[PDB]
Amino acid sequence: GLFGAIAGFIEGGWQGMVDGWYGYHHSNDQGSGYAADKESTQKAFDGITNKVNSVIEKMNTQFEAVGKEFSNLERRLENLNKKMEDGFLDVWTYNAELLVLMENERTLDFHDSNVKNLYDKVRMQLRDNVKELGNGCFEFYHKCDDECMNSVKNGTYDYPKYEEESKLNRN
Amino acid sequence: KVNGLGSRMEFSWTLLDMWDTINFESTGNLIAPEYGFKISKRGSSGIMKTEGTLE
Ligand SMILES: *[C@@H]1O[C@H](CO)[C@@H](O[C@@H]2O[C@H](CO)[C@@H](O)[C@H](O)[C@H]2NC(C)=O)[C@H](O)[C@H]1NC(C)=O
Repeated sequence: GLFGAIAGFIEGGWQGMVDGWYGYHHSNDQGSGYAADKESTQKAFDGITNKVNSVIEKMNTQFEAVGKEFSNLERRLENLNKKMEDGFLDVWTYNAELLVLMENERTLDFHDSNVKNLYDKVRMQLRDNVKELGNGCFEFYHKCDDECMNSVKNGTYDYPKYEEESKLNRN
Repeated sequence: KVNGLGSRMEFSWTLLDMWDTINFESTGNLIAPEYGFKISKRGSSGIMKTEGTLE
């Protein structure tokens, strides 16, 4: 949408990915596997909860309108009261709604940025041992085990291990 | 004639302060009080206008 991962180059979602918000799908020999990233999904949960807690913590003052009654001889006073209550009312409506609209945008953009950033973490980690297809998947120039895979998803990838091997299979 | 009466009774009030004396004196027409209302529990309350009843 703004970072173009969600509903972008990664065209659609993974109805089988249900252990988190974002993550991986490795398809080697040993098996397949929808498997959620930990770090990014957690950080995204911590951010959002922190956000809505920061929204319910911002509109919590008091107390009453104290509710007043006026004569048929103080109708300017009565209206002044009315004008000031409706007045504040409108302000707190606008404020609540605009906040809602804005933090909604920024929320969706946050997920988008989150996903992209992840794909950028994996891409810049792998480097040229792969084919950046651009459906959001990578095609390996070597054999990657349920062991080489599950080494990428926790940030550790010996590039110069598979360097020469993949250079060969590439050409 | 409201309520079958052409006469009126006009009431006024006050908050009598602690240790202060109120003084009534009249040569007529005084509807005096027999009671006073002490304030037993101050607190942020309210008056709600409803036709309904408490459940
Ligand atoms: C009305 O009643 C009150 C209570 O008895 C009086 O207040 C006391 O006044 C005496 C003498 O003036 C003082 O010794 C006390 O200290 C007061 N009481 C307290 C606890 O403050 C008041 O003076 C009386 N006033 C009248 C009109 O007689």
